[PDB]
Amino acid sequence: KSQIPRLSAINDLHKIWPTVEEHGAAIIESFLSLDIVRRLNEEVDPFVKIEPIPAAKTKDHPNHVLSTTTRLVNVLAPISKAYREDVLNSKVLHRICSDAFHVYGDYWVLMGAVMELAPSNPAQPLHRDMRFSHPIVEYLKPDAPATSINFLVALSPFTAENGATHVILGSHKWQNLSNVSMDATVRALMNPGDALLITDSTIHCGGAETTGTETRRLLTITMGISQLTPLESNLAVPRPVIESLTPLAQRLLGWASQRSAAPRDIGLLTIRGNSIEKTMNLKAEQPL
Amino acid sequence: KSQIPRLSAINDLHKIWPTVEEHGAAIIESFLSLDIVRRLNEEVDPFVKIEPIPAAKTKDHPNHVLSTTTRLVNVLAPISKAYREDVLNSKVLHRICSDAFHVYGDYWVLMGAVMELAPSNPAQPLHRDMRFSHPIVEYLKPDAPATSINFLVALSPFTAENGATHVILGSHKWQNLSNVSMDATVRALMNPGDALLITDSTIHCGGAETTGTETRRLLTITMGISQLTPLESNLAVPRPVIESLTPLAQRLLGWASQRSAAPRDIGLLTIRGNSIEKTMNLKAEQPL
Ligand SMILES: CN1C(=O)c2ccccc2NC(=O)[C@@H]1Cc1ccccc1
Ligand SMILES: CN1C(=O)c2ccccc2NC(=O)[C@@H]1Cc1ccccc1
Ligand SMILES: O=C(O)CCC(=O)C(=O)O
Ligand SMILES: O=C(O)CCC(=O)C(=O)O
Ligand code: NI
Ligand code: NI
Repeated sequence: KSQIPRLSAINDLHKIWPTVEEHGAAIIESFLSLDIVRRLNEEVDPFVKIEPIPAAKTKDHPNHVLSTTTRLVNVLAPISKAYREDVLNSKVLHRICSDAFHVYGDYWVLMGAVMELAPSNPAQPLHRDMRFSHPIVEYLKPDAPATSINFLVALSPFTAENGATHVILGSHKWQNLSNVSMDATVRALMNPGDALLITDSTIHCGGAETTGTETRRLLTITMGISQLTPLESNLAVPRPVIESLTPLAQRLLGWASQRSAAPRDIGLLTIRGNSIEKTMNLKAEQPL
Repeated sequence: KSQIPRLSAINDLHKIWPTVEEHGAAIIESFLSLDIVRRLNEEVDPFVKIEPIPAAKTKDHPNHVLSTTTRLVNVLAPISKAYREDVLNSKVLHRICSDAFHVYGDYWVLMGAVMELAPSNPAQPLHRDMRFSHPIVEYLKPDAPATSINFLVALSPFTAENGATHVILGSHKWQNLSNVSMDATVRALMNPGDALLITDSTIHCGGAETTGTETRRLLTITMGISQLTPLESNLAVPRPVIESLTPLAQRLLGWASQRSAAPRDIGLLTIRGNSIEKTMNLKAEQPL
């Protein structure tokens, strides 16, 4: 059966979104450089090691869906310099997102998370994202343009044996989900820095870790229209960190007003006709 | 033709949402007491007088849709004690909203605004709300439960001659909008404190001010599911003001995490499995 289309981030930039819209998935080879992956991993390392189980009883908002052998750490801007600078300002990410969301308007990060799966982590059930946070998305018309997309960036090797992601190609256009079976999937085999890009309608799942030794890690970046509420908050991020970012990165983290694509757009998160950034006199690119 | 159903806030509380869902509109008599209206008006008075035209060239996010004889002031929590305490904690408002949005989950304020229309303000064109800020809503299925509702609270008398709101009853279920005509409307005649409640699909418009002397004022409260981004931001509201509010009011203004109605909800605006309010140790009901 047909494999997931593979595209260069360097040469095939304009082909990436059209490919995903047609097939429901694409692999962006070298989405992040090996340098950025190294720094990213180094910076988040301790935070994933201290992370408790998804549904730990200490948590206000426990995640009862993810397996107990999953560690997910979000709100990465205060943790990681590589994330807040390099990936939040990724030229490739921003071309794809503007390609994807131009019908709606501004987009932002719904969640940037590092996921690490312990050895022998079981396969996830096949699913579409967004159904445990945004019930609204299920009420969208079948042909409505995708309101969110997910970059699953490999931070270690994705192999068949260590639980590389499964996708069902074309499943983003499925209405009837009775064809849903692991029999219909193909794998996202990836080197560190490659990204699997899917939509909120692409049926997919984490793979079974079968070696019993390897630890698979990924950076999942759910980008979505600014009209939908993020899964994570950057409200508690220190102001010196926010003010070190570019204006674009600030907007992505909810530290700016937003705009819809409506011809006479009246805006989102505004303050009596003025933006957040003006009202709070928020500075940008102030180094730490 | 059939007039807008009128309901008591005291006796008919459970009938209000069912009435709106059937007819697209209802008048809630004495939604706010005359005392609350007085305090509200007194507190916002100067802020509406200093408010420039909707599309003033000083503005970052000008509103090019509203007439030049309209003054709209939003982000009312820092301006008005009556708003932040009395209306944000309105028992009637919260019963109606939980009735309306239970399929989706938590709801919050998309915009709380005082609108004041100058004498001889023209009638607005018939419209549905949300189309200049949330293009996503037009892509919802026809029978999807309303994702936002609008309380248009009279802060002065609404009469036929001074531009009382027009609605088309049943128009919230319309797909074909060729029957749209001022011929099909009825008026929301209201005393101060009464509220016209409509959905995001109800076709309506501000009326023509024909006396040339009267100034009509209203408080419009767009309540919507927490999965949709507010039109206004409370990010710049002083922390002592936020900490004076109830936990419920804090959530309504985006100063708390939110929950969807999904059985294993994973939450909105969370921080590594914990809420905003915990992470920032946000206090509540600390008087000023
Ligand atoms: C539940 N869930 C997450 O927690 C998650 C994690 C990372 C990025 C996106 C994301 N969004 C989701 O909707 C998923 C869906 C899911 C996960 C496992 C098993 C079944 C369904
Ligand atoms: C544009 N517009 C607002 O500005 C507005 C004002 C108050 C509360 C809600 C609200 N939302 C809206 O979508 C309206 C829609 C509109 C207004 C006038 C003429 C045509 C359409
Ligand atoms: O583990 C993976 O590769 C996919 C994870 C995923 O799809 C999810 O958690 O939503
Ligand atoms: O003026 C009114 O009564 C209605 C105003 C309105 O519908 C709007 O501005 O969206
Ligand atoms: Ni997933
Ligand atoms: Ni309106």
